[PDB]
Amino acid sequence: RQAITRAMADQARTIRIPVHMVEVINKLGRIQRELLQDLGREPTPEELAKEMDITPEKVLEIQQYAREPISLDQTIGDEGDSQLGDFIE
DNA sequence: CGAACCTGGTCTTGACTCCATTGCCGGATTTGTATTAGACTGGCAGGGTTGCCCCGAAGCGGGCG
Repeated sequence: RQAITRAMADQARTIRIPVHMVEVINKLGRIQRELLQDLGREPTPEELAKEMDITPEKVLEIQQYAREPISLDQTIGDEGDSQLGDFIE
């Protein structure tokens, strides 16, 4: 389980993210899931920073780092002839 | 016509001074590797549609008897 989790931390993302940032991102996701099931709504980021013993700007930095990239090979418009990369100035 | 002066770039020197360039050192943070001893031991997209090409039974006609 150690080697499988380490390989999932290494190779499962497009841009590479180190192990401790992956750990705190998964911690943030688990705590947000628990607070969503408990409170019933989406938690405030200051409440998340209160829960995770860190600062809300660090919470915002982690939420910025967690954003996976989107692909350029889908169809934006109704017709499939228009790919996504043909509307980027 | 001769002397004194004003002001033109022209150029040196002495002093100031100011800010980049390393450089060291101490600490903070950031990333990478090793380690956790009860037992645990073979999964899941997925099919459906359309069209065309390649091999097998089968008449079957010609060689065979």
